[PDB]
Amino acid sequence: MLTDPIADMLTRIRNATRVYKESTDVPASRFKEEILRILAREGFIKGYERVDVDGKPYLRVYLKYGPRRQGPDPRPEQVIHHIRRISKPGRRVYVGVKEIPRVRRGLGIAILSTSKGVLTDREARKLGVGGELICEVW
Amino acid sequence: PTINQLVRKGREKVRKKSKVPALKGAPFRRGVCTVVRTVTPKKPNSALRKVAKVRLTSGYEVTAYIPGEGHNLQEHSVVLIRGGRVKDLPGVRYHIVRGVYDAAGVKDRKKSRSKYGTKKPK
Amino acid sequence: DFEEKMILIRRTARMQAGGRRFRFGALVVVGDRQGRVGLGFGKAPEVPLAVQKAGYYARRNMVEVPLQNGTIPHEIEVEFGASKIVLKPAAPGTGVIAGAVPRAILELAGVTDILTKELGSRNPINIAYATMEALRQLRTKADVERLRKGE
Amino acid sequence: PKKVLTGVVVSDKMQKTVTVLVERQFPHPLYGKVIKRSKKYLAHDPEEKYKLGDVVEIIESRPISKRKRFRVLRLVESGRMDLVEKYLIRRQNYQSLSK
Amino acid sequence: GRYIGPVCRLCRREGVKLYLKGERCYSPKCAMERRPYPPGQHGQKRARRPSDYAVRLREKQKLRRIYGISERQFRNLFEEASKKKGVTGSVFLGLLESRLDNVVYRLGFAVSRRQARQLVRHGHITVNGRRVDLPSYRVRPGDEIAVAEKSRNLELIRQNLEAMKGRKVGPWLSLDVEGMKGKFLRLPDREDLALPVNEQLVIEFYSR
RNA sequence: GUAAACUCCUGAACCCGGGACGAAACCCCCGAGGAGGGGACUGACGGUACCGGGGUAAUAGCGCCGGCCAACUCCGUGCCAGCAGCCGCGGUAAUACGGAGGGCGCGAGCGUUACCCGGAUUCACUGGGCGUAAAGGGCGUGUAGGCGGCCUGGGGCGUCCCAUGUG
RNA sequence: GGGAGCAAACCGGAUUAGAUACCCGGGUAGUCCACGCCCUAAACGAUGCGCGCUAGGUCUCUGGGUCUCCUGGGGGCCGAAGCU
Ligand SMILES: [Mg+2]
Ligand SMILES: [Mg+2]
Ligand SMILES: [Mg+2]
Ligand SMILES: [Mg+2]
Ligand SMILES: [Mg+2]
Ligand SMILES: [Mg+2]
Ligand SMILES: [Mg+2]
Ligand SMILES: [Mg+2]
Ligand SMILES: [Mg+2]
Ligand SMILES: [Mg+2]
Ligand SMILES: [Mg+2]
Ligand SMILES: [Mg+2]
Ligand SMILES: [Mg+2]
Ligand SMILES: [Mg+2]
Ligand SMILES: [Mg+2]
Ligand SMILES: [Mg+2]
Ligand SMILES: [Mg+2]
Ligand SMILES: [Mg+2]
Ligand SMILES: [Mg+2]
Ligand SMILES: [Mg+2]
Ligand SMILES: [Mg+2]
Ligand SMILES: [Mg+2]
Ligand SMILES: [Mg+2]
Ligand SMILES: [Mg+2]
Ligand SMILES: [Mg+2]
Ligand SMILES: [Mg+2]
Ligand SMILES: [Mg+2]
Ligand SMILES: [Mg+2]
Ligand SMILES: [Mg+2]
Ligand SMILES: [Mg+2]
Ligand SMILES: [Mg+2]
Ligand SMILES: [Mg+2]
Ligand SMILES: [Mg+2]
Ligand SMILES: [Mg+2]
Ligand SMILES: [Mg+2]
Ligand SMILES: [Mg+2]
Ligand SMILES: [Mg+2]
Ligand SMILES: [Mg+2]
Ligand SMILES: [Mg+2]
Ligand SMILES: [Mg+2]
Ligand SMILES: [Mg+2]
Ligand SMILES: [Mg+2]
Ligand SMILES: [Mg+2]
Ligand SMILES: [Mg+2]
Ligand SMILES: [Mg+2]
Ligand SMILES: [Mg+2]
Ligand SMILES: [Mg+2]
Ligand SMILES: [Mg+2]
Ligand SMILES: [Mg+2]
Ligand SMILES: [Mg+2]
Ligand SMILES: [Mg+2]
Ligand SMILES: [Mg+2]
Ligand SMILES: [Mg+2]
Ligand SMILES: [Mg+2]
Ligand SMILES: [Mg+2]
Ligand SMILES: [Mg+2]
Ligand SMILES: [Mg+2]
Ligand SMILES: [Mg+2]
Ligand SMILES: [Mg+2]
Ligand SMILES: [Mg+2]
Ligand SMILES: [Mg+2]
Ligand SMILES: [Mg+2]
Ligand SMILES: [Mg+2]
Ligand SMILES: [Mg+2]
Ligand SMILES: [Mg+2]
Ligand SMILES: [Mg+2]
Ligand SMILES: [Mg+2]
Ligand SMILES: [Mg+2]
Ligand SMILES: [Mg+2]
Ligand SMILES: [Mg+2]
Ligand SMILES: [Mg+2]
Ligand SMILES: [Mg+2]
Ligand SMILES: [Mg+2]
Ligand SMILES: [Mg+2]
Ligand SMILES: [Mg+2]
Ligand SMILES: [Mg+2]
Ligand SMILES: [Mg+2]
Ligand SMILES: [Mg+2]
Ligand SMILES: [Mg+2]
Ligand SMILES: [Mg+2]
Ligand SMILES: [Mg+2]
Ligand SMILES: [Mg+2]
Ligand SMILES: [Mg+2]
Ligand SMILES: [Mg+2]
Ligand SMILES: [Mg+2]
Ligand SMILES: [Mg+2]
Ligand SMILES: [Mg+2]
Ligand SMILES: [Mg+2]
Ligand SMILES: [Mg+2]
Ligand SMILES: [Mg+2]
Ligand SMILES: [Mg+2]
Ligand SMILES: [Mg+2]
Ligand SMILES: [Mg+2]
Ligand SMILES: [Mg+2]
Ligand SMILES: [Mg+2]
Ligand SMILES: [Mg+2]
Ligand SMILES: [Mg+2]
Ligand SMILES: [Mg+2]
Ligand SMILES: [Mg+2]
Ligand SMILES: [Mg+2]
Ligand SMILES: [Mg+2]
Ligand SMILES: [Mg+2]
Ligand SMILES: [Mg+2]
Ligand SMILES: [Mg+2]
Ligand SMILES: [Mg+2]
Ligand SMILES: [Mg+2]
Ligand SMILES: [Mg+2]
Ligand SMILES: [Mg+2]
Ligand SMILES: [Mg+2]
Ligand SMILES: [Mg+2]
Ligand SMILES: [Mg+2]
Ligand SMILES: [Mg+2]
Ligand SMILES: [Mg+2]
Ligand SMILES: [Mg+2]
Ligand SMILES: [Mg+2]
Ligand SMILES: [Mg+2]
Ligand SMILES: [Mg+2]
Ligand SMILES: [Zn+2]
Repeated sequence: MLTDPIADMLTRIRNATRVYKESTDVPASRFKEEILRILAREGFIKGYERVDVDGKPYLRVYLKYGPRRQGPDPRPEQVIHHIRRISKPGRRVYVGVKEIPRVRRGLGIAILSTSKGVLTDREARKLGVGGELICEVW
Repeated sequence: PTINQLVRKGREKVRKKSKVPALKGAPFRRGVCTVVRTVTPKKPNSALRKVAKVRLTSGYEVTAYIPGEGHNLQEHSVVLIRGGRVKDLPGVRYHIVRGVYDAAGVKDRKKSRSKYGTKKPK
Repeated sequence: DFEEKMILIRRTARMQAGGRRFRFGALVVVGDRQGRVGLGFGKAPEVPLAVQKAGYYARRNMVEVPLQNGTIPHEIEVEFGASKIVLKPAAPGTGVIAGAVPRAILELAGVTDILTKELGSRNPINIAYATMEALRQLRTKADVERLRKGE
Repeated sequence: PKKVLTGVVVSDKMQKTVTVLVERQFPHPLYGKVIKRSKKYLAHDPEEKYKLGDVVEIIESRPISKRKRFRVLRLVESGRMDLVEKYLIRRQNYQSLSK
Repeated sequence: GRYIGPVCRLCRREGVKLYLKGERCYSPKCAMERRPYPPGQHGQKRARRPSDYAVRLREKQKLRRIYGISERQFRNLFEEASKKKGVTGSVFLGLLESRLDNVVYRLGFAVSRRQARQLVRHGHITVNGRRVDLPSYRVRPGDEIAVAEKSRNLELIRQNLEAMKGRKVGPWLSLDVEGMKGKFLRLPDREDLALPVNEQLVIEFYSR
């Protein structure tokens, strides 16, 4: 039935990266695109494209990964060490401009859905607006 | 427990109970001795300790310890109760305040005399 | 060469007909106070030999620390299975506020300004490992934009 | 000023009066989750023109009776028994609680 | 009421040389250099490993003994040093050297930080042409810390000030051996001060 | 333990002289009973604050010293007397009882009891859990409630920004 | 209402210091059926239900398809990552 597609997607990106997949898919959505756009446009994923799976609209997300490491377990670096949905359906999270988190002292990001559109944490403070704290990445 | 569960049932506020019902939440409680005695201590240790039942102005009747070597409490001695458990003596929740009322301080004691109502000597 | 210091020493045991033979444990940190830090744990039938072994094993497992002027680049909530620790940066003149363990580590790390808290198990040994793995995961805007570079 | 709110009529049995049920929502003080809550109001209807299942707008007004302190302002949309049923069913279940 | 009593025992405990007294502490002993070990029946016994608390404590008491100031006062400052924006560590030292009785010592008018207080209470001091006897006084920047009118001619004052000339003192201080005046140029500074105490240690101690 | 004595230096207390601010308006003439101007009265505190002169070295306690937790030795005592916030100490060799020496910590205060928050991340929103440690309902059906897929448009309740009022 | 076998309780034998038991010889309610109550359990995977996502190897039950195999639905084991 799916309760929340967004957290699913984030989870699909998360479980994908843990194994170092080249890319995975996820059902299409105007909204989901925006999250990927900002996600890739911030250097977390290579990009995406509206692929097709049995006439079913999906968005194939191309993953990014660090270089190989030295020593035991050359498990490469992650480009997304931490992805997590904030405002859940079980409890929506809305914020005023002031409240927006600093996320990992600037290093991190945090998508917000707002009446200006979807935009990262710094962007919100930039054009001075607040909205649903969708999630955050770093 | 899901947020919704929390919205409904909520969290259970702790509430603790007074380790010492000296009543009135008072720091001290006057009372009259009634059974000056001598009880054996708990399991690990051994040495007949000095205790006394007291009828308090708070209505209750409780046992309390007598600090220091030797004392001067008889059946009708008035005394001031301090409160402070004794791991050795099960059931004793209070302490006699030496040097107040019919309670006498320790005779000829140089160290920590304050904890026993003993003036400083010459 | 480096500043040597240990968190704890402990005597364990092991039953055996007629009695109980002992070993000693030694949790030791080593640091330059400029970035290099490491932690070792060695066991040996006597204390001194135990501290030495710990000192040795310690000098092995080293790690750099991206100190941004006495402080840390960014906070982190690393959980070492049972134990959990939280590092968090702070302005100068704050000092290192932490438990006996991370205190010993962060100090030899050349850190001087950072607030912390030991949530979960307080076990020294695991709290130690937790702090290490914690530092091992710190990053700077460099390494970061370096990964979001992929050039 | 002179507060005004919207709700469905859930009673018309009274003379020149109707009971209006108004919901309202707001984030939980400690848990955030937008939670619902509602309340019945006795409204003054000097013609019983408004009937069961009507969604309306009642306005803070001069005291008409012990409980009546709002006059019905205007009909929002007629016929919505579906909502009335929810409120009536909510009641029905109360029977299944006592002992 | 301040310390009073055997001070050189402090020299010995903190292990460091505490320059409280005048001549002596430069002679062949601040008490030290004859008994570098701590007081008491022991002291000269195999020293015991010190706890984090031992350290944060002593390094704190060492700074307090230095200014020979009360615990209540010392503390009310540290907290006041926190409210103020600016490195609380250095700032706290800042509020310390701004302390009047101390100004008098750093301006050389007195042989000791303690005889400095004495001179102060007895009123031998002035600040912008106004007598002051409260060692506590927070000396603002740009203040005529001069000797009292009456006080000028006096065995000690003359003697101390006499000995003082030539000896350039305090980067943030301006001694005028002429009229026996002096000025609090500005709040001191991190390196302008030198003291056997890592201030960060005191910060860590007052976290508890 | 520079601790004392001793040497020198300053001068709390005490004595003497001076001695307030707080008090300008009411009221009275000039003007007009207005605006303006001018004139005078009133101090409980108090001979107090404060200024000036003379001027004596001039109270120190209380807690603690086994680990937490800064601070160790001698003697007495022998599961006795007693200690104790928890862990625990005492049964001839006690830094834990009692005294002393010394030490540590605060200081006109020091300790004790009571109470509140903290630590307690141990009611966990921040920020906890439920295979074996406390914890999944014996299993279903279903009511209210809570929650809900992709696209287009209207409204703008939630949400968000601004100004303004209030705070 | 039914009652062959078995069998709490019960009686006897044995064992033992005792044996109100384990073993033996007997034996009733019950166990069986109808209708109606009772509603508990180590009612245990000691693991709530639904959905999506994250290596594979092998074993088996059952469907579909020209079929050293491919593709659904169950039942076990071994085990990536990961969790503990
Ligand atoms: Mg779409
Ligand atoms: Mg959250
Ligand atoms: Mg309740
Ligand atoms: Mg207690
Ligand atoms: Mg009394
Ligand atoms: Mg006393
Ligand atoms: Mg070991
Ligand atoms: Mg070796
Ligand atoms: Mg090795
Ligand atoms: Mg983990
Ligand atoms: Mg592990
Ligand atoms: Mg865990
Ligand atoms: Mg910490
Ligand atoms: Mg903690
Ligand atoms: Mg609102
Ligand atoms: Mg209601
Ligand atoms: Mg009425
Ligand atoms: Mg009426
Ligand atoms: Mg019923
Ligand atoms: Mg009920
Ligand atoms: Mg009933
Ligand atoms: Mg009833
Ligand atoms: Mg106080
Ligand atoms: Mg004068
Ligand atoms: Mg604090
Ligand atoms: Mg704190
Ligand atoms: Mg003499
Ligand atoms: Mg002289
Ligand atoms: Mg003389
Ligand atoms: Mg004079
Ligand atoms: Mg006087
Ligand atoms: Mg006079
Ligand atoms: Mg006069
Ligand atoms: Mg007036
Ligand atoms: Mg006038
Ligand atoms: Mg008047
Ligand atoms: Mg006239
Ligand atoms: Mg007139
Ligand atoms: Mg006038
Ligand atoms: Mg007068
Ligand atoms: Mg008078
Ligand atoms: Mg006079
Ligand atoms: Mg004299
Ligand atoms: Mg004297
Ligand atoms: Mg003298
Ligand atoms: Mg004492
Ligand atoms: Mg104490
Ligand atoms: Mg000790
Ligand atoms: Mg102790
Ligand atoms: Mg201690
Ligand atoms: Mg204590
Ligand atoms: Mg005896
Ligand atoms: Mg003896
Ligand atoms: Mg002995
Ligand atoms: Mg012994
Ligand atoms: Mg002793
Ligand atoms: Mg002593
Ligand atoms: Mg105090
Ligand atoms: Mg007190
Ligand atoms: Mg209360
Ligand atoms: Mg509490
Ligand atoms: Mg705790
Ligand atoms: Mg606790
Ligand atoms: Mg609890
Ligand atoms: Mg806890
Ligand atoms: Mg809560
Ligand atoms: Mg827990
Ligand atoms: Mg269980
Ligand atoms: Mg179950
Ligand atoms: Mg159960
Ligand atoms: Mg059960
Ligand atoms: Mg049941
Ligand atoms: Mg039904
Ligand atoms: Mg039902
Ligand atoms: Mg529903
Ligand atoms: Mg939706
Ligand atoms: Mg809905
Ligand atoms: Mg479309
Ligand atoms: Mg849409
Ligand atoms: Mg359309
Ligand atoms: Mg819409
Ligand atoms: Mg709106
Ligand atoms: Mg605007
Ligand atoms: Mg605003
Ligand atoms: Mg406003
Ligand atoms: Mg305003
Ligand atoms: Mg405003
Ligand atoms: Mg205001
Ligand atoms: Mg038959
Ligand atoms: Mg029959
Ligand atoms: Mg039968
Ligand atoms: Mg049979
Ligand atoms: Mg029979
Ligand atoms: Mg027979
Ligand atoms: Mg039998
Ligand atoms: Mg037998
Ligand atoms: Mg028998
Ligand atoms: Mg029988
Ligand atoms: Mg039968
Ligand atoms: Mg029966
Ligand atoms: Mg059958
Ligand atoms: Mg039949
Ligand atoms: Mg039949
Ligand atoms: Mg029945
Ligand atoms: Mg049954
Ligand atoms: Mg049950
Ligand atoms: Mg089973
Ligand atoms: Mg399950
Ligand atoms: Mg399931
Ligand atoms: Mg395969
Ligand atoms: Mg096989
Ligand atoms: Mg088949
Ligand atoms: Mg085919
Ligand atoms: Mg099955
Ligand atoms: Mg089966
Ligand atoms: Mg299988
Ligand atoms: Mg594994
Ligand atoms: Zn000296």
